[PDB]
Order: sequence, then C-alpha cells, then structure tokens
Amino acid sequence: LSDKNVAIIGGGPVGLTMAKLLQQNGIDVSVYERDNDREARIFGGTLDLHKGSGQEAMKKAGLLQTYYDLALPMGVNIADKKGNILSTKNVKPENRFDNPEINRNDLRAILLNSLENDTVIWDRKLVMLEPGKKKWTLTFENKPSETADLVILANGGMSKVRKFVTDTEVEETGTFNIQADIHQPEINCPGFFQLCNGNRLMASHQGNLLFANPNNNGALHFGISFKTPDEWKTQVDFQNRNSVVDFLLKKFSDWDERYKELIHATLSFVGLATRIFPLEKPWKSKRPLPITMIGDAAHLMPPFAGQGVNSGLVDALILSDNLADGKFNSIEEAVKNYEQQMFIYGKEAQEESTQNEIEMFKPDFTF
Ligand SMILES: Cc1cc2nc3c(=O)[nH]c(=O)nc-3n(C[C@H](O)[C@H](O)[C@H](O)COP(=O)(O)OP(=O)(O)OC[C@H]3O[C@@H](n4cnc5c(N)ncnc54)[C@H](O)[C@@H]3O)c2cc1C
Ligand SMILES: CN(C)c1ccc(O)c2c1C[C@H]1C[C@H]3[C@H](N(C)C)C(O)=C(C(N)=O)C(=O)[C@@]3(O)C(O)=C1C2=O
Repeated sequence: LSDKNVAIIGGGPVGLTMAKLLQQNGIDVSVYERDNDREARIFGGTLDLHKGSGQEAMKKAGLLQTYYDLALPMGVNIADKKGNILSTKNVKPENRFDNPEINRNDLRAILLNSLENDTVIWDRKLVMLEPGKKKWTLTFENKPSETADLVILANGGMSKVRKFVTDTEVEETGTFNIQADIHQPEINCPGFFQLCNGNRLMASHQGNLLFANPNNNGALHFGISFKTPDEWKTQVDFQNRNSVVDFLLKKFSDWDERYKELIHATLSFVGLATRIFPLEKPWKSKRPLPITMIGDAAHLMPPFAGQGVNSGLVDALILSDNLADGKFNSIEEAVKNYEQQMFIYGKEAQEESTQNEIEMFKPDFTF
C-alpha cells in the first residue's frame, strides 16, 4: 500500500534499519541524516543486539551473518575500587552468538551498504515540519526542502520535531554519565588496560559506577556514572579537560592508582545527563497527516539495561511489517497498531532501565 514515499529523519541504527526493511518491500524511502557524510565518526560504546529482538531485525534484513562477522563476543570482569577481580564471566562457545558487541560505525557500514544507492541524503538537518495538502513539507537547514506522504521520526532522544505526535517532554533522570575514549590503551593506560584483561569491566564504589570496554576497534571506551550533584543548576565545564579531571580524581580518590591513571590519560570527556522520554500518556490520536516515531525518539531511556537499540530495532521490524504485509486498510491504522505494541514493550523496557538505574547508585550496591 504505497504509490507514495516515506521519509526517515536520522540515519541512526534504528532509522537505517527501518529504511532497509521498507526498501526490501518495494517502499520508496529516503533517509535524511544530520551528519555531514558517512565517514562521520560516531562517539560511544558498542551495541549488543540480542536474539529475540535486535537480531531478529538483522535477520529480517538478511544481515545477521554480517553482524556476527563484524561483532565481537566479550567476557566481563567485576572489579573493586582496589583492583581485585571479583568475578570473571568469560564467553562460552555457543553463548558466543548471544550478544556480541558491535562498533557503532561498523554497524552503520553494514546498514548503509544494505540500502540502495542514494537512499540516505547526507548533510540534512531537519529543522521544521509542515503538514501541507496531502504531504508533509520537510525543511532542512540551508538545503532544499522536500516532501513525503509519511514521516518516520528516528532522530534520537533529543528530537525537536515530536510536536505533531506528542507534546511529552524529555526529562532528566537523576544520574549523570561521563564518557571518554583512550587510544592505544595498552600504552596510555597500561594498568587499567590489563585489569580488563580482554574483557569488559565494571567496578562500583559509593554511588560512583565505572564501566569499560578495552577493545572497541582498539580504543578503550569507559563511562563513569553517578547521581547528579545538587550544585549543578551542570556546573562543570566539559570543554576544560582539567576541570573534569579534578572533579573525577576527587570522586575517585579512594580508588586504586590504575583508575586514576585512566582519568589522567583521557584527552577529552563528554558530559551527559541520563534522560528519559517517558511512555506515559498516549500520543495524539488526532494527526494532520501520517506520522510516527521509532527508536530513541520514541522511548529514550537510561542506558543501564542494554535496551534502546534493540527496542528500536524491534520498532523498525514491527512498523515495517505493518506498513507492508497488506493486513491493513490505512497507514493510520498501521502506525496506530505499531504504536499499540511498542507502547507495551517500550514501557516494559523503560521499567527495567529505570529500575536498574535505581538499583545501582544506592549506598551499598553489589554488582
Ligand atoms: C552512554 C550511553 C550508552 C549506551 N549504551 C547502550 C548499549 O550498551 N546498548 C544499547 O542497546 N543502547 C545503548 N544506548 C542507547 C542507544 O545507544 C540508542 O538507543 C541507539 O543508538 C538508538 O538509535 P536511534 O537511531 O534510535 O538513536 P540515535 O543513535 O540517537 O539516532 C541519531 C541519528 O539521527 C540523526 N539526527 C539527529 N538529529 C537529527 C536532525 N535534527 N536531523 C536529521 N538527522 C538527525 C543523528 O545524526 C544520528 O545519525 C546508550 C546510550 C548512551 C547515552
Ligand atoms: C550490568 N547492567 C545490569 C547491565 C546489564 C545489561 C547490559 O546490556 C548492560 C549493563 C550495564 C550498562 C552500562 C552502560 C554504561 N553507562 C551507564 C552508559 C557505560 O558507560 C558503558 C561503558 N562501556 O562505558 C556501558 O557498557 C553501558 O553503556 C552498557 O552498554 C551497559 C550494558 O550493556
């Protein structure tokens, strides 16, 4: 049911997957991505696609083998502030396929490559949405505007164009995350690198959490998290390396030298407040033209349970099915139904992520 065309805003994992599953069923899709070009480097850790959810989307796109090829199984160590390993869960073969970590750039290369040529239009930053006659008018910063019968919002948890769908707002969660990458970790943070010993790593002490992957395409990526300091309105300047170091070395004074060394080796930090785009009230049932939201734009949730890209990939799977299989009379019904399902499991996921994030950051939290 499409002698029409679809517009996905944002070429994240979710949006790009969405375009694949539609373009597979003959649907006319374009992806408008903010990024200047495909070789833009995506900051952040590795994604694990679970079987049942994320992996199903890759399977349906016929990319699951590709995902496996590029991915990487990881063990995980739990450590204390002193450097003791408290637990080593290595990977058992056949578990190797349960949730191998993939690099975010690697993943995009897999998705992009799956799409037909010029499916993604780069250097397109969506600023404005206007529901014209029977089409949406899409307005792009310093670029030609465009039109589409259906707009799929897949532009992340901070999307500024959710208005025609819902007026719910992003909330700050209470915790705050500081993330960084270290290159040549074996050289620049040899102590910490060896404590990881090839596995992910997660220590926890007095409401300050640490997480770390020692091998994201040969970059150590770590993240520290904590309940937001009250004195923050974020009253620390993440542009000043030394500002952040000092704040961290204070938070981490009790910890072994190994961790201080990590903080010391970091060239630049990224500050981030945990946010949720809560699935409370239903979305607007009164919409000028066909429009919906998948991925982080639809159910942004704390990054403490490995959901998000999965839920998002599922969003894609469901919506894409619904918009094609023929089992529907109107696009409005097909989106309504995807939104029906997604609300149940999205909320389920948020519940976990919220709960887990409440679980840690307690006075005495065991990993
Ligand atoms: C620190 C941290 C750790 C995390 N760890 C995990 C994890 O381990 N596992 C997991 O599943 N999830 C994790 N998440 C959440 C997860 O990474 C996201 O759910 C996932 O990236 C969602 O993909 P998406 O396409 O919906 O969102 P995004 O990746 O946010 O999609 C953004 C895309 O849309 C584009 N875009 C943005 N704005 C515009 C615009 N105005 N116009 C056009 N294009 C635009 C962006 O350029 C980008 O390409 C984590 C999040 C954080 C912050
Ligand atoms: C232990 N905790 C319950 C879980 C459970 C399941 C998961 O699938 C995951 C976690 C920890 C979280 C920690 C977060 C951390 N932070 C809260 C964002 C974080 O910074 C990192 C990191 N490597 O820096 C993660 O691994 C992380 O993104 C992550 O992917 C996790 C993750 O994959």
